[PDB]
Amino acid sequence: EVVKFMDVYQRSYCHPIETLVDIFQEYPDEIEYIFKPSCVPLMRCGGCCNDEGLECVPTEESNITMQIMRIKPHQGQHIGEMSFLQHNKCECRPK
Amino acid sequence: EVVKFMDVYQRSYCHPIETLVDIFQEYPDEIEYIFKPSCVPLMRCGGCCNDEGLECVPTEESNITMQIMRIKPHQGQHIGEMSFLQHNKCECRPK
Amino acid sequence: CDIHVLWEWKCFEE
Repeated sequence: EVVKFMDVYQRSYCHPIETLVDIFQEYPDEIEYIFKPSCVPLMRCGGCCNDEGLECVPTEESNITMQIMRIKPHQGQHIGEMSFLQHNKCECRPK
Repeated sequence: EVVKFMDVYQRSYCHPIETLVDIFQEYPDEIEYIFKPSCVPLMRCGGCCNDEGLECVPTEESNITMQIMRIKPHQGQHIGEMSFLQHNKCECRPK
Repeated sequence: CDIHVLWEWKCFEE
């Protein structure tokens, strides 16, 4: 009925979380394209720190490669591999 | 070592997803105060639709109540119930 | 394959 404080606190605190990201944000030199899907699920730091003086930042990263459909003018539909950055570890640090 | 197309497409498609939301983002009029945690995990529609002319919107919503701390300088610590909007069902609909 | 509904593979071949 009510989410208890320590549960809310632990679940909200800075950590890698599945985040839906637009592919254009990750591939800015490809904004001429239409992608399918147009967004991908990525592990990315999220949540809050104990202070307005701290920010939640990645401290360990890796890549993941996904099959994405891509089309642009004067091209037909292609499927290709696109790599994305994931966050494996996050920490709270001064801004 | 490559995520297959149909798996990325299904995982990215419009659906309720756990989202970490800043309590001020929900309640800008509360920005004078300090909350602990300062963000809460909420189910919110996320992901992408088959066409940038559709948008992922909720078709079922509910309130969730959480135990949150709030305080002001040179003041007692408060703990209390705070309610937030969650999204229970999402669909792709014209913008 | 309605544009407003999650698609199966067949859709992406049309």
